[PDB]
Amino acid sequence: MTTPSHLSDRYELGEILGFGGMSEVHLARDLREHRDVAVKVLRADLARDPSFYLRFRREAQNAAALNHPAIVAVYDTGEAETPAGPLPYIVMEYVDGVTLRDIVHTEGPMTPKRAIEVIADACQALNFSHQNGIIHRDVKPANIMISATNAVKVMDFGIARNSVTQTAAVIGTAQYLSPEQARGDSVDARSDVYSLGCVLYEVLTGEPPFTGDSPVSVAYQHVREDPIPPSARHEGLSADLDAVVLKALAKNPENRYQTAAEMRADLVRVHN
Amino acid sequence: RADFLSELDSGVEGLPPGSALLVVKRGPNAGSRFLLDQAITSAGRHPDSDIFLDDVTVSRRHAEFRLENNEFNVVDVGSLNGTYVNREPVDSAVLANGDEVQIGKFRLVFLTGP
Ligand SMILES: Nc1ncnc2c1ncn2[C@@H]1O[C@H](COP(=O)(O)OP(=O)(O)CP(=O)(O)O)[C@@H](O)[C@H]1O
Ligand SMILES: [Mg+2]
Repeated sequence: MTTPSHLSDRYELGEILGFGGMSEVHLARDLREHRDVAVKVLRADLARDPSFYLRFRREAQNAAALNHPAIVAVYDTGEAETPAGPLPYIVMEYVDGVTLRDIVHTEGPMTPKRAIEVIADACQALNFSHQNGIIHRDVKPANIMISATNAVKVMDFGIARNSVTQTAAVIGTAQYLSPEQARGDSVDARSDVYSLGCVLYEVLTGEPPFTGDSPVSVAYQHVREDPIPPSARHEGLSADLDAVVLKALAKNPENRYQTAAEMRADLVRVHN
Repeated sequence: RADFLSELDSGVEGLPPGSALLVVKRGPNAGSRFLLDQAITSAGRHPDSDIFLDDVTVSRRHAEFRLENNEFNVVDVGSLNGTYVNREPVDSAVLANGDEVQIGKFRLVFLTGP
């Protein structure tokens, strides 16, 4: 058993770039547009399972196509009539690089200058998404990629405004959940501000603001426990930078940065 | 632990006899309520739903509230994110006064008379 060589007469599949939960991403050639693309597909071993097909079909139908330099573009979606059944696929902008999750794990904590530039570019992507009526809801280091040319690329934006059902963002490690998401309170753009603050905290210190043995313990910490200032967790971090991270990580959304664009302006001021 | 969403892991007055009430406990729709007075009451994001629950995580056809043997019960009709009763994932569950029903990000409290 194997993966098809082509998804329609247009996409010639190459090497596997990585794996998700139920998916695999292949480097592919767009034979029509004459370009390299990344094709996210349901894993070949799960393709014959009707439950995974139904879950991945929704994901392909909900993949948002946003055109911005700091957002992984979605060029096409479809379903290949594979000899092993229907195979849904998402055609994306190929990113030759690694996730922020990979960098924190292998390289460790980033320098203050680079970490600021990464998060400032991520703010631009979130601002554009919010201007298109889309709250990301799942901002985490794994959803931010850094290219070979050091370009920041945010991925996994959903179609937001018969509408297709979305999965619960609450499932996972809970380390990047906002207090309102963990509680089931109203969610607005300031939730992405909070989650990006968690990412900014991790790239600066080498660890997320809250850690625990269970997702309940981490969610509890997000809601009630105050985060330790980044300078106290990692050396060489200014009080001005500490004020930015801790403002984004405020419990009440009212005390956070009200917009992603506002968070970017304060980061650029610290960058000077 | 009850303060968070389920994924993280005798009765009331003023209700007509044989009927129940579902009240949204928190969020944008906090305070909104739905009276259960039929044998079958559908709940979902589909516009024709008896209990319309507009949330991205709620399925168009999510659940049904059934009045069987003078008592109420919730049944999941095949949703994506499931139905929870008192934080526990269920296919079908009998409802008692004070029970909490989670459909998507909605935290509904089930209320009935004595
Ligand atoms: N456009 C792209 N270009 C290059 N590599 C990409 C890519 N999209 C994804 N990848 C690679 O594939 C891996 C898995 O992708 P991703 O995290 O989006 O999957 P997923 O949506 O199935 C995870 P989840 O199940 O948690 O939602 C990434 O860690 C990365 O290495
Ligand atoms: Mg995904």
